[PDB]
Amino acid sequence: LAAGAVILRRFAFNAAEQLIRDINDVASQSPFRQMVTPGGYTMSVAMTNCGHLGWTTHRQGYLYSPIDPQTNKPWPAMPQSFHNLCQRAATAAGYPDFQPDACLINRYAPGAKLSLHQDKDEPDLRAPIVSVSLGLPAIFQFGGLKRNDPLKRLLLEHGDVVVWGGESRLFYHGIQPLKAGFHPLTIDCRYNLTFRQAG
Ligand SMILES: O=C(O)CCC(=O)C(=O)O
Ligand SMILES: [Fe+2]
Repeated sequence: LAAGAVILRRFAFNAAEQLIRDINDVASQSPFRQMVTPGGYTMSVAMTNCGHLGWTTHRQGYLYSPIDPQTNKPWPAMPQSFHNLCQRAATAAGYPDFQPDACLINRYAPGAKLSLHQDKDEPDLRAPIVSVSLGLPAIFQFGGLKRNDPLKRLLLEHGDVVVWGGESRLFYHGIQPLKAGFHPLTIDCRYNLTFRQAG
């Protein structure tokens, strides 16, 4: 059970093929790279962005930047398929006003994980985050306000869209090591799109 979170399973099933074609298109301008945390450690999850702003690691910490620090060019524009799905998802969740300007694209190879963290780099915490899962299934784990808070698990499969609004927006969360397997559309990985209001 989650407060403020609206889970729309298999919502992105029909849009899925075009989203993957558009992830590949975004990836040809801003390649997938495994970002280095401020402490000097490379993340197992490969990331890239699209939209006006993009989430990235820096020496001083985490920030949103209109420039890709690797290519030194701006991030690719948010694809229309991305805009359309997020809009329909947010409207179905009770957020018709949500206008994202950043989309963090995560690629999970077999065994890739994402340790517990909070999404607190956005200016307005009242605004939700629309998450779209594609490819192989992954176990999403969420806690509470603190670190040693009781963890709950959720499987996020292909096409699943979760809108993290209300209280769930500030919860500690992460992804457990991706189980090896096969998916017809992504072959051996999982993709996750997190639409954010970063400006
Ligand atoms: O992959 C997921 O479903 C979660 C991604 C996430 O929380 C993030 O990148 O900040
Ligand atoms: Fe996150």
